[PDB]
Amino acid sequence: YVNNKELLQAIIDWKTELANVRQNDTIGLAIMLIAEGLSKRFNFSGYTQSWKQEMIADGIEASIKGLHNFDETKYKNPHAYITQACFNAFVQRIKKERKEVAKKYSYFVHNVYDSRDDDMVALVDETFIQDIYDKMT
Amino acid sequence: VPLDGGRFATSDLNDLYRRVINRNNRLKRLLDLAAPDIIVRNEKRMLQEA
Repeated sequence: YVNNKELLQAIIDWKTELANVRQNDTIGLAIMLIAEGLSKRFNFSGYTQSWKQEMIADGIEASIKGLHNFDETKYKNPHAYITQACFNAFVQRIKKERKEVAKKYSYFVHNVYDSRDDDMVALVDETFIQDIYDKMT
Repeated sequence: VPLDGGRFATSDLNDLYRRVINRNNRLKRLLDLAAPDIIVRNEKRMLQEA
């Protein structure tokens, strides 16, 4: 993607300026770049475009705010910094959404009294078993 | 959920709504941070597509 070194440079420079408002966008473009490139990692990029959009949204904001604090004397690389930052942002988002739709399942399974006789047994067990599996976590 | 007997539907409207509303707040929030305008452009785009 992008030379980690030049990013160190730009961020050192925004450090120095913040020692005085905005920041350059070179580093910001690179952030978008790296977020979207990680998105194509193998554990993710697996299920759902729609989610993935919001995921990356999360991660981007997270990196934005978290750039505020990045030492140079230690952690001589900002690449991995933003990498794991977005990583955690993503897992946060996905857990939220997973248990949301889980909640939906839970609400569902608590309604079998609709109209008359002749119910079903096959499906209900599966909503149940998922609504259990997710709840295991 | 409709739940009106049989298999159950998902009434997926809210979802869009949900994600839609989501981006909106994000937009503000990121404007609230004085974000690099390139990415504010990006979020405007996300909102419009939503």
